[PDB]
Amino acid sequence: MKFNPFVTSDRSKNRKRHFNAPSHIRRKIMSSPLSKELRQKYNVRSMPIRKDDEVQVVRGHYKGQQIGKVVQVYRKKYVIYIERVQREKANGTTVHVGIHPSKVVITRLKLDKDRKKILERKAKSRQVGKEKGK
Amino acid sequence: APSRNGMILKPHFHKDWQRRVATWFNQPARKIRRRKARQAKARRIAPRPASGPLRPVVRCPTVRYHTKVRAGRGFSLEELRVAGIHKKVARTIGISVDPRRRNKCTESLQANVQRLKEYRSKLILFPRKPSAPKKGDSSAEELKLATQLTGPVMPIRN
Amino acid sequence: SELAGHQTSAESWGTGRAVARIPRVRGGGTHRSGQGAFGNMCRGGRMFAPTKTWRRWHRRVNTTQKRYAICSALAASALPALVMSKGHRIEEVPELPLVVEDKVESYKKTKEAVLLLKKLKAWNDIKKVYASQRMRAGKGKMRNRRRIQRRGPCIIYNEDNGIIKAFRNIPGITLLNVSKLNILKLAPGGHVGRFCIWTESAFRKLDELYGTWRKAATLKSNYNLPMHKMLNTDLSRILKSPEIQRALRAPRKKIHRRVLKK
RNA sequence: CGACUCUUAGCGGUGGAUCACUCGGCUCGUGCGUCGAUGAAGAACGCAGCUAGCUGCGAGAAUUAAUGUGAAUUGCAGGACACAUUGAUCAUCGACACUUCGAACGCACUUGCGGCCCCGGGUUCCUCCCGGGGCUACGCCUGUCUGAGCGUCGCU
RNA sequence: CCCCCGGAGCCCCGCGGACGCUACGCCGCGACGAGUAGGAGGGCCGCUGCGGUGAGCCUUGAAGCCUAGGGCGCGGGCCCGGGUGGAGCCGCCGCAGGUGCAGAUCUUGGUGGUAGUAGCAAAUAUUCAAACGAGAACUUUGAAGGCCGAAGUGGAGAAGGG
RNA sequence: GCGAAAGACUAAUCGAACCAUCUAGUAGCUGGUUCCCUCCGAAGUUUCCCUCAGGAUAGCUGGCGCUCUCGCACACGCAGU
RNA sequence: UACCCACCCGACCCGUCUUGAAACACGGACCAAGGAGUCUAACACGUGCGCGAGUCGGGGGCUCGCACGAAAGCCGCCGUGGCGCAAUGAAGGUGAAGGCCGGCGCGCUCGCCGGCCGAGGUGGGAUCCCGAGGCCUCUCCAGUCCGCCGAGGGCGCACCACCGGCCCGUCUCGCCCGCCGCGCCGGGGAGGUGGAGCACGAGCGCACGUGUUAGGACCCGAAAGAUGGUGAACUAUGCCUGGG
RNA sequence: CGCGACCUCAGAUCAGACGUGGCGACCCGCUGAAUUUAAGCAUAUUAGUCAGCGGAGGAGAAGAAACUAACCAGGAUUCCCUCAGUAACGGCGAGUGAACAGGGAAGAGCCCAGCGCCGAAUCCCCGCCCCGCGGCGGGGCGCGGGACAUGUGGCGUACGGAAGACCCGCUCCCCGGCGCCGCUCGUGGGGGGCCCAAGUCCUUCUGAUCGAGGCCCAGCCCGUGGACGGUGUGAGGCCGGUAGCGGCCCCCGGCGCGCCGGGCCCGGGUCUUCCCGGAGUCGGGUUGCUUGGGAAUGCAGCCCAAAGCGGGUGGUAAACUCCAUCUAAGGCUAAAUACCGGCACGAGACCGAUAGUCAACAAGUACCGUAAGGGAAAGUUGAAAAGAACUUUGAAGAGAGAGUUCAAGAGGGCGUGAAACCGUUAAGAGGUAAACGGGUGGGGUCCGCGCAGUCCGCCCGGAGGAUUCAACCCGGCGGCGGGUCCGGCCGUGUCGGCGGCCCGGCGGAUCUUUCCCGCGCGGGGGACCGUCCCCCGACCGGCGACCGGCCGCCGCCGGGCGCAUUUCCA
Ligand SMILES: [Mg+2]
Ligand SMILES: [Mg+2]
Ligand SMILES: [Mg+2]
Ligand SMILES: [Mg+2]
Ligand SMILES: [Mg+2]
Ligand SMILES: [Mg+2]
Ligand SMILES: [Mg+2]
Ligand SMILES: [Mg+2]
Ligand SMILES: [Mg+2]
Ligand SMILES: [Mg+2]
Ligand SMILES: [Mg+2]
Ligand SMILES: [Mg+2]
Ligand SMILES: [Mg+2]
Ligand SMILES: [Mg+2]
Ligand SMILES: [Mg+2]
Ligand SMILES: [Mg+2]
Ligand SMILES: [Mg+2]
Ligand SMILES: [Mg+2]
Ligand SMILES: [Mg+2]
Ligand SMILES: [Mg+2]
Ligand SMILES: [Mg+2]
Ligand SMILES: [Mg+2]
Ligand SMILES: [Mg+2]
Ligand SMILES: [Mg+2]
Ligand SMILES: [Mg+2]
Ligand SMILES: [Mg+2]
Ligand SMILES: [Mg+2]
Ligand SMILES: [Mg+2]
Ligand SMILES: [Mg+2]
Ligand SMILES: [Mg+2]
Ligand SMILES: [Mg+2]
Ligand SMILES: [Mg+2]
Ligand SMILES: [Mg+2]
Ligand SMILES: [Mg+2]
Ligand SMILES: [Mg+2]
Ligand SMILES: [Mg+2]
Ligand SMILES: [Mg+2]
Ligand SMILES: [Mg+2]
Ligand SMILES: [Mg+2]
Ligand SMILES: [Mg+2]
Ligand SMILES: [Mg+2]
Ligand SMILES: [Mg+2]
Ligand SMILES: [Mg+2]
Ligand SMILES: [Mg+2]
Repeated sequence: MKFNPFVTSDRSKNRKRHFNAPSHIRRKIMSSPLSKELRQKYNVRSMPIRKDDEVQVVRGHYKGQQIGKVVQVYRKKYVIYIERVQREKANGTTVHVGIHPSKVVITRLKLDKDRKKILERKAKSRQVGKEKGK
Repeated sequence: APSRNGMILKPHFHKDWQRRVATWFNQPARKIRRRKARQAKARRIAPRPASGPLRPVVRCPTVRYHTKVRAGRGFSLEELRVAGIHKKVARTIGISVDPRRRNKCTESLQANVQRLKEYRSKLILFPRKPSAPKKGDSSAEELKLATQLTGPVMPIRN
Repeated sequence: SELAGHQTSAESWGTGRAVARIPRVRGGGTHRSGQGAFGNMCRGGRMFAPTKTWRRWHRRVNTTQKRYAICSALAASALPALVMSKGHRIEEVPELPLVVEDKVESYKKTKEAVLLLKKLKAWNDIKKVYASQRMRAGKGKMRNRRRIQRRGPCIIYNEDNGIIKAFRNIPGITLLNVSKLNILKLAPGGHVGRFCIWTESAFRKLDELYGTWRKAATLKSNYNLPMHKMLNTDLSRILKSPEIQRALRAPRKKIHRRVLKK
């Protein structure tokens, strides 16, 4: 159960706080898990997806083991746009198809100044909770 | 149009009850709004009788009611010069001063004086400063208590 | 709302105009102009007797009524007949007024709790709850009341010393203090007899809570258990005592198909 | 079997019920209790690369600086940038800004008329004239200056 | 003697009891059952909401919908046969309703018959040829016949219109 | 208000406008009033009414009941007789 | 059983107001959807449950960020009060108790003093108890057990009818008084009558049905009335300024 | 024929302030109906309500008695319960219709004027410095202004106060800074940011799963987290989240020590001297509204208009007369208390797009009226536009193929897709309009079958064929029933223990202050009765409350029994 009044739990109110959330927040929402290799290496469960991050489809029509790189992110349609993830239209003009973060797994994070410090700070929070539970 | 045995009934709904109806779905949230005052006030005035100041034994008025007794408003004035308490001091010492009571009898005077005499004796005057002089009750009679009196100070039972 | 369909300014052009004598909306080059307003019968408009706020929503019971409602719920929390007959999956349970050590008030982790509910063979009620999880039939779905499930065993404890934390995530379990029992939760649906788990600490406190019988409650002001209307509740024993059987006219059970007249 | 018609059925529409959803209501609670001549509430007009509407904003006009945030933004373009960078975007907002009416304030509401101060050009105060900035609405309080009175006196 | 039913062998059986005994179940008798208004009772008659409960049902297809698909109740309705539909649904025990339509020149939206019906009648007026065009009585150009007929169907303005 | 005067006209409105609210105005008066089955089952009669289109009370009806009898070889009562 | 068709008999179109409707009365083209006895307060009776000369409920308190919670639990609260536990009188106020016995006062159907019993009786009164007598039982008698029948007799609730009684009001009448005090003081009798009275209790709380009102009030359904505002763009007048 | 004070009064675009509109639920003044009700009706009521109007704030008003009372008295306001739907009012009728006491929420008290005391002890505005400056303030210094003697400061205000005499005891608050130390309840104050478990494991459905079995305890993991939403179907585990004195970083809040600058000689108790109340006010007469106030409750206009052991009040006029109780004419104030407007949230037995607000969307929008004002309709493709490329017919609208799609019988007003209604295909009918009731008959579409429906079930006899038994004992296990209540444990009624009684409590206005503690009372202890526990002994219901042995019977398992038995099959 939730408890804290000063949080919602309302079929509608957080259905709403979806396709009205600003791009600020949608980052956090549009997060996908990391593959076991990284999840081991780094002590972080899931990350916000980013433009040039390498990704494996896990669910969907065209699930597979092919590591495609992300191309862009509709944070508006609120859905990502990957590499050989694509379909041929009537004219031959290939169009990519939408997939969530949530239905995808990160196989190689594209690292940075700003993204490293998150990976540190998430892994530091994880271990602080386990050291606090200890 | 009445039919065969009832009362008359002058129910008074010819005006406009409808507009000015108060329903009470505050009642329980109010209960709690209140709780938090009782609560907060006590934690704020930490060592001090939570209920409020000391208040006098007093007789109910009209003829039926005679035999009862109450917490009155405040102890009289005549009452204090007798107990040896200055009226403006009393107000700081958690002693409730009405200054508006005609004291008519020695019975209910001394009865009510004994409450002050009683109060003095079981009162720990917590001293102005920590390094303070006279009349404040000693660091033993000081350590022993942090005790708020829950419920009405020296409750008046008939 | 008090204003429901009642914000219109419609006169009613009554009689001489065919129409219908409703109050019909004024002027306009809209469509909503000569429609009808303030009829229960009409669009916009409003209902019978606007559901008002000062309906007597809540209700009332005598203390005594609702103390010996708890009695009757508790008394039938024994008697495996009634408890089972709520689908309370008590078959491998050792005994029915199921008392447990007072170590239990002090578990602080759901894994401990769960290991208790195995070792008292009481999974299979929670198990059962745990299968009965579905989407509610109706319109409640789109109102914060989508899922539903069974009730699981009630668990009772004189003092939260960490316990209520432990038995929380486990679906179906409700905790109740002994000092603060509740008829809604012991006897859900107004049916009798839920599976309960007294912890010794609590189980002692039941007679002191609300009485033995030739002794006061000594925790409620004045309260003693209800007397029975009759003691020997089984009558089948009664009906074949020799006292009774001796003093009875002999039967009449030829039966007696009616006679066709010739 | 001729055509029409009726009934029923087999299918085609028309209509938009029913059902199923639901970023909206409604009701009930809790917290706080938010205006203005430094110029409100209210209106007008304008503002996007492609924009009519809603919405957001105000000639710094689909915002301003800053701090988090931290890579998008996107209907299509176009872009900087160096994504080792206040560094895209969003939220916050605290830094600066506030077209025209309006209690609307120079006087009126035509959108015209002025007055009085300054600074450009003109002049070289020569006055306009052309340019620029500040004032100028009513009431009333404390104070100041200038007064009036065969009011009450004083000294002449 | 005149003996034991764990055995008389049983139409009587009292030693233990239906299949039948939802103890508001079932069974036999008799008797009786015109109805407006109204009452009353009975409704595993019907709608929507919740507490219980049904190891209910459900992407192996729900609600609705559709059915000259088998049935059941006296009947409210109910149950079964198929197709389509595409997401949720029901049974019992309770509780809760804004609760069941043929009517109110009832409300809203839609649709017929009428009906391919009334009708496209005020100012005498058109015709030819060519162009353009997929397509021309209806546009345009030419030619011809006509009208308004300077108190105009002529040429300019106001208010209004924008 | 306005009327050489006709109750003329006051923006399709005049024996006196239109707009919103009081506003669910009131109505002894029109109309309607939504699922089955079972049982019993009227009155249009009485007196008072500012009563005659309505009420008041008399009736008749249902429901709810109760006190008993005894059809359990072993009844008193009642009655459009 | 349903669809079409066929036949034979039957047969007026519903709703409604209505002494009487197929009406040469009114509503009603057809279909979908919406649609009219609701809530609250107050009574009243009926019923369900708790407790019972009590019983409650709030409003308050004590125990929550509620997830469930705006719940549940608990409180010399618990009774500060309502309702009931007693009425009657306009009001001052009075207030439900009688029987019997003995004794004393002349028992004067008047006054007082000691004891006994305590809600008086009659008739009906479900009815519980007693029961004379049957009525068997393989024989004659004897006899305990066991039931059935049972004339006749006793207690008799509830209720009904009656007769008695006591409180208050009022009347009548008539007696004796106590005496912190004086009787325009207080007090005591008898008979009658008025009382929504007592005469060994039934309420309280909470359900639900019905009903009756107050409530918009079953829905729909006026001509009006009031309060505030907008209009001379039409027309009526006046005026100002233009044109024919 | 001047100059000068003051008083009154002007003018200043003077120096500095400020007022005005809106919002308007709640809040305060006033004003103010009529529908309506009374079966009419005007009295009454609606109802001091709506409109009108005026006015405020985070709440508003009121408030420290000219009160209550009749007690053995209480003691500002407001609020809730209660009084109590009561006292009374009324063509005493419809209606109306309060209060006093008690309980409870909260609860705080105070200030003026005058009498006087005190070199105006005061106040305002300038100039120079010292600190302070995103609510303009302290500190100092200035013959820099000015009000104020028609009166500014302190004490003081009625509950007494002043002033004196001697009775007693003894000295810390305030404010401007300027630092610093303890982040100071949801369970680290407010706000923001940032952060913290566990499967996309097997297999299998499916277009896609989030579904179904399984997976080291309902499977694996997590579970202070299994709310919810997202995620091409129902997902604790994928993701956001959730839980969780979980973490960290800013900011903001508030409170604690130091330093400093300033301010302040502020007590307590006794005996005397005197000193006191707010005028065109109270009151009365009158009229007008109001309530319930009355032979006057409230408020008004006018008229008359006071006193000082007075005045008001002490609720049917009045005189006399006795008693109580306040003290007006000046003023402030938290708290509970109210909140259909605002911001910000949380929820629901709610409605679910002709409902729900007019408004799920370009909603107060389109449109109408000159204007006040009036004021709508309208949600849904799919999961993804993957939204028909291309050939072809067609001037073009439209088609046919094709293509996409799980599905286009989801095609841009697209989920579903009813009826009226209309579209055509098939069957059958058809002069008394159709339509209906009863009864059959023919035909169809379908539905049961039968390529015999001979329906099954016992038992038995016969003939074939096949396993191990049944009957019996013996070993074991498990029931059942019986009793000896045998032995023990259990509880009902009785008796005994007076044994718990103080090692058994709680109730009782029972009793003792012979007791103890604290101030006759309160608390505590000690005696008493009613209640509830131990010991053991006796009787009895010996009770579903067992548990042990003995028994009797049954069942299962394992042994024995090989076949005239006991099964299976045809
Ligand atoms: Mg208090
Ligand atoms: Mg509506
Ligand atoms: Mg449904
Ligand atoms: Mg529609
Ligand atoms: Mg619809
Ligand atoms: Mg002069
Ligand atoms: Mg019948
Ligand atoms: Mg409803
Ligand atoms: Mg309907
Ligand atoms: Mg002509
Ligand atoms: Mg022209
Ligand atoms: Mg005429
Ligand atoms: Mg009629
Ligand atoms: Mg006729
Ligand atoms: Mg008619
Ligand atoms: Mg009462
Ligand atoms: Mg009138
Ligand atoms: Mg204002
Ligand atoms: Mg009438
Ligand atoms: Mg009337
Ligand atoms: Mg009238
Ligand atoms: Mg009147
Ligand atoms: Mg009035
Ligand atoms: Mg009134
Ligand atoms: Mg108003
Ligand atoms: Mg008071
Ligand atoms: Mg989930
Ligand atoms: Mg989901
Ligand atoms: Mg997670
Ligand atoms: Mg006065
Ligand atoms: Mg009045
Ligand atoms: Mg005052
Ligand atoms: Mg004030
Ligand atoms: Mg105030
Ligand atoms: Mg719609
Ligand atoms: Mg709508
Ligand atoms: Mg649709
Ligand atoms: Mg639809
Ligand atoms: Mg489909
Ligand atoms: Mg579809
Ligand atoms: Mg869908
Ligand atoms: Mg469709
Ligand atoms: Mg057809
Ligand atoms: Mg044909």
